[PDB]
Amino acid sequence: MRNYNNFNRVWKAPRRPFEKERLDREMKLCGQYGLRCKREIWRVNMTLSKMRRTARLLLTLPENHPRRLLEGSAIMRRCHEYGFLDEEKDKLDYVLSLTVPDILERRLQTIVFKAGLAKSVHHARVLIQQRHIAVAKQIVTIPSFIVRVSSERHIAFADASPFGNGRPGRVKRVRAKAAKRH
Amino acid sequence: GIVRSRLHKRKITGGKTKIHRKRMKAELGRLPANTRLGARRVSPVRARGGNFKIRALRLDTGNFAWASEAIAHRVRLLDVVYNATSNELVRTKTLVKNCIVAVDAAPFKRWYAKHYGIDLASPKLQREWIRRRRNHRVEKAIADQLREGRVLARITSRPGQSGRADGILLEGAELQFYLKRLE
Amino acid sequence: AKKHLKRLYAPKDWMLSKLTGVFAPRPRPGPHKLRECLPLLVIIRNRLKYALNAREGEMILRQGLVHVDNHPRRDGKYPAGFMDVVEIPKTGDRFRLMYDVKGRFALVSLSEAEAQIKLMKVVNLYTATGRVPVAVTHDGHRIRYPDPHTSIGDTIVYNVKEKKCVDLIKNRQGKAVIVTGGANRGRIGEIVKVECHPGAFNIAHLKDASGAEFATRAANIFVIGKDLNHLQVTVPKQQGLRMNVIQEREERLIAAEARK
RNA sequence: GGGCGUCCGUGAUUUUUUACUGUGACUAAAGAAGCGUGACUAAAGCAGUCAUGACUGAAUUAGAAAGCAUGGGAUAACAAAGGAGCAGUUUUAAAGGUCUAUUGGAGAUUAUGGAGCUG
RNA sequence: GAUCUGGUUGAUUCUGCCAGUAGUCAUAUGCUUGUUUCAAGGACUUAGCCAUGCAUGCCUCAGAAUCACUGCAGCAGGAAUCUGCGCAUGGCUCAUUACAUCAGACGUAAUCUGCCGCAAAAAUCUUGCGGUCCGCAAAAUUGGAUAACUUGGCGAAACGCCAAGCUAAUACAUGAACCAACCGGGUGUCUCCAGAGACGCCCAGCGAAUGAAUGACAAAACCAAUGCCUGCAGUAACACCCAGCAGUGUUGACUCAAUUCAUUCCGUGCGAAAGCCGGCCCGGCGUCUUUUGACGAACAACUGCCCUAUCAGCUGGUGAUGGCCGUGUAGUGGACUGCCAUGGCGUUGACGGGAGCGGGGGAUUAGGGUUCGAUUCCGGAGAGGGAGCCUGAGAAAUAGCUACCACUUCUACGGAGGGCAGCAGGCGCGCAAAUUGCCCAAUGUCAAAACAAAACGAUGAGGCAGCGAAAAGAAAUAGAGUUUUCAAUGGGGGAUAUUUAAACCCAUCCAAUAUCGAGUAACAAUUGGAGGACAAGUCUGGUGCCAGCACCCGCGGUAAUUCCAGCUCCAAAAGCGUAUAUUA
Ligand SMILES: NC[C@@H]1O[C@H](O[C@H]2[C@@H](O)[C@H](O[C@@H]3[C@@H](O)[C@H](N)C[C@H](N)[C@H]3O[C@H]3O[C@H](CO)[C@@H](O)[C@H](O)[C@H]3N)O[C@@H]2CO)[C@H](N)[C@@H](O)[C@@H]1O
Ligand SMILES: [Mg+2]
Ligand SMILES: [Mg+2]
Ligand SMILES: [Mg+2]
Ligand SMILES: [Mg+2]
Ligand SMILES: [Mg+2]
Ligand SMILES: [Mg+2]
Ligand SMILES: [Mg+2]
Ligand SMILES: [Mg+2]
Ligand SMILES: [Mg+2]
Repeated sequence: MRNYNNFNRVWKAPRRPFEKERLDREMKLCGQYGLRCKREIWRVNMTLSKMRRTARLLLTLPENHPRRLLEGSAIMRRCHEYGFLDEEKDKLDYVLSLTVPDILERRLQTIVFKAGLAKSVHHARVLIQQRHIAVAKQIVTIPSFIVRVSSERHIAFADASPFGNGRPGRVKRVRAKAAKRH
Repeated sequence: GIVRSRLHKRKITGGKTKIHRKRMKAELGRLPANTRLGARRVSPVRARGGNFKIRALRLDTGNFAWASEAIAHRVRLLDVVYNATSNELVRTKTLVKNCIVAVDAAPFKRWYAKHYGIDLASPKLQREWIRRRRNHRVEKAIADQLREGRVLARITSRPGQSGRADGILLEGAELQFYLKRLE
Repeated sequence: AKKHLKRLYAPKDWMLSKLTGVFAPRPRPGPHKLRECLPLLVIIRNRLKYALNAREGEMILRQGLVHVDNHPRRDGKYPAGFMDVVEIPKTGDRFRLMYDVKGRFALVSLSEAEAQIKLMKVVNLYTATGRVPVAVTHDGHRIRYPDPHTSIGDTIVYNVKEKKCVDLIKNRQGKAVIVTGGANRGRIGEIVKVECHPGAFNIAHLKDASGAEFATRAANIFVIGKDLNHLQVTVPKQQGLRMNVIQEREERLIAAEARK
């Protein structure tokens, strides 16, 4: 009862659950990025909505204000750090132009497809969740892992994975047992 | 028990206060002492902090002060003469603060012969009496009842609180106030 | 009679995490206020890591190994607060409780000569029985025969070994203070102007070394020297200078990138 | 040894507030906003990070009205007035008359005088 | 994202509601559910009733051990009981409650305040020996009683009891001369001078009572007493002992702090515990008094607060507003007795009635707002209702007492007990809420108390686990290629182990010489829909205004885009319907 650990909600369901324009865009986003459900889109809506709302508050504030120099250089920093904005985009008006496919390109499911470690985007989500990709010699099993810019150089196969330098996986190993009893 | 709160008092609007707690010990009062004349009997009362508050019942004596002379003498209370609250408290001879009593007047005369040397001769060596007595003079209404035998006096202590019947002698306009109300 | 603190109702400067237990060690009455102290269990366990829990922490204190102002304190709930000197003879370290410029308690390391004196502010003056005029201090001391120029707002230098008030610092215009309460707590400044307003709170206007002007109540200021150069006691590493929140945020990112 | 001007406390002299507004002073955490930080991500948390110990971090901000200080005087407000219901300043010497400081101290008497009183 | 859409007509513009829609850390229910993380959880109805167990006790080197208890060869462990603190906190609950509580802000100069911090401390004709009141002495070698225990027991019992015999103290009581001060008042003989000294006696401590005094201030002439000069130069004050040993408290303000003297405190105050250890004289403690900081308590009230007029007057004999003496209090005070006055509150909503703890805060929100707050933190209140107390520094205490009322358990009928709105549970009540679980390892509290050593303080506070689709995070149910193969790794089984107080979980792992395993991957996704709003069938079978559907519009009358079904699609998905509140 006396537990003060915090928790909040990360996604929000849309108003108007049957919009034929919206339902067609989100089925493209579930196909082009290999997503499980519409809720994984909807947290990328709320992630980007909160960036689009704070950056629109800071432009109400003048320049050489304390809450715009601090904390406006923080939101441009995390866009440059996670690959949301390339380094030319530094004016804070580019956060207001970010889209949901700009955030979905930074998921570990997408880079493992774009770096070339997997044939399809549904090949990438299997290999993450089946413990094959290490970001910095750290096995990451989360597909919604947002990859930073500095982490792109070091994505490879895991050192414990059978595809890397680890022991052979199940279908070879249970076949290597069946050839052993004979 | 007896409480000292405003929970039972009506509001200034005349409204009744609806009570939503029990009585506290921190708001108590206790039964009065009703200190009278008589041989000394006291009962202590355990107050807050563990302090003791001495109820006076039946007091007969106290230290009474003669303020022009800045002295006091332990004298014996004789009668209770006038009380401003009620005349019924005079009849039962209750001792409260500010009640008017008569006291013994013998230590005051004896002190007034030992100091200033005036009776109402023996130390011929020390006439520091002459060093006093010149500037100082004594009110006539004091010196009348001082040699009459009993002096009217005023209680300056709270006996139910302290267990003492200390006082002061009536002088000045204050004596002339109470002499008119009696006679 | 309260005997417990909840760890949420504990002061924030102690920096006890909310998820580790319901309770915090309620400091006993003593020298310093409950809101304005750091009890010795938090110093031995949470500030210094000499103890991993409260059970190792009373193995240190009950054994007589921590000295607050030259005297061993066997209470884990003893209130140690501002200007106290905490010695430990075995580990050979001695500290002073000061406020840093962010308002929190800071343990300033000391020498042997700087650890004998402490600086104490008079809170009341009265005459005791006899005709002995004693001086009441924020640390609860009652110095019996202080310097006759002692007023209430002043500072007495004390030397806790030989219990002799070696010095006095008056509270005037030309002095430097440290602020021990309010938003400005931990900041050091010269005194500019003291606005009296009798019947209410005295306001004291203060100017920093950089020139930053700021005000407090004059019951919050604690005079520690004749000027900002000639401070009678050593202060934490910022020395009462509050940097900008933007500039101090830039410097940590620069230091973290330059470290790798 | 005079002038100048401050500081502190005390007396004598004829009186202007309120709303508003700008700055301050005081105002518990948890919660909200958010600064750092790859707890594998995140919801979190305040931690940790790096090659016989090192730099340590836990920045900051909004939080109702009323209370405190101070300056700005537009707009408004409270109050009073109702205009016959009304509010001569200095130089100079003269008359009468009123209840503290020095003379070594302290006590008790004692005229002169300062400044004020009115014709 | 400061957004709307169906329904009144033959059509059309409106008004206006109903209906859709998206939230709720908001509850309940239905159908489903493989992994992990984080969590709320008998508040709502009945502050209803409770079987059983448990929830508050404390011993060090340092108060009292002759267990007829234990080892050891008197030293150590010590059951038990006196003693000292604690049980007023914590925990639960939200019934009461509108000049109350509560919030921000002040006040206590109107007051109490154990533990804790720094301090203070010169009162007291006591002992020993000899003589009958005195003498000589000095590390003061003080006195009586109770527990435990023994004996005899009473009683059906009772967290019930009696009598006798023993014996402790840091329990209770008594009591310290001289070493050992300064300072002051009142006062009788004796050397001096024309008032001064010596000696003698009574009294002179901290606290308390009453009275008095301090607690500041903001030019000469003459007589008496007196000061230095050899008439007045110059000057702290004071007849020697001390030629500066307070002429000076604090506040915004005090009748206060403190000091001087007058009187006297009769137990309702004051030991150097007549105390305990330790080191090889000194050092740790432990205690009276006094005093103040601290942690608090209690009171006072500046501004603020849901609906109600089908509630317009409220109060005042028996206190209502004020005043005077008192009383009572810890203190202020109509709090209260006596007496006098005639007030006080109200259409700026009194008074009465209904809703119910107050904030911090939550939900939603462009802005203005509209709502919820039994619930973790703060405060207030209560312990079955209602009183009244004792003890203590603090209680009007309830795992304290006394009584009544309502229920209630044991009895051998004589009697004796109960109080879960503590934690588990139980029965009821309801739409509605878990284990009669493990542990002090952590967080703390208490306290005679560091840990260790024969030698583990108590804790249903609080953790931990079991139940647990309240609500939240992260996430499987496949990938890759030429009918046909190749790789994967979880769910799950398990460990040299790891976690943990102990397990669990998660994490790590299928050889490190040497570790099980997918194919219909049968290890199988569901819940609501397909006329419109509102995404998705002019498909097939059945029924024939029937059965049913439909939030609303409407479907169904033998060719049903709407029912009952099969197929196929749509939507969200380990979830998804429905109902009632509530915001947009
Ligand atoms: N109304 C409260 C106050 O009561 C005082 O007077 C009250 C007393 O005289 C008296 O009260 C007595 C009380 O003395 C006595 N010690 C106890 C008794 N229970 C009370 O009685 C009162 O209370 C009970 C229960 O409510 C009633 O049954 C009874 O009729 C009533 N008179 O009755 C009066 C109340 O009706 C004063 N009148 C006044 O201060 C104020 O009215
Ligand atoms: Mg593996
Ligand atoms: Mg006892
Ligand atoms: Mg409300
Ligand atoms: Mg009175
Ligand atoms: Mg509470
Ligand atoms: Mg009843
Ligand atoms: Mg229960
Ligand atoms: Mg058909
Ligand atoms: Mg169908």
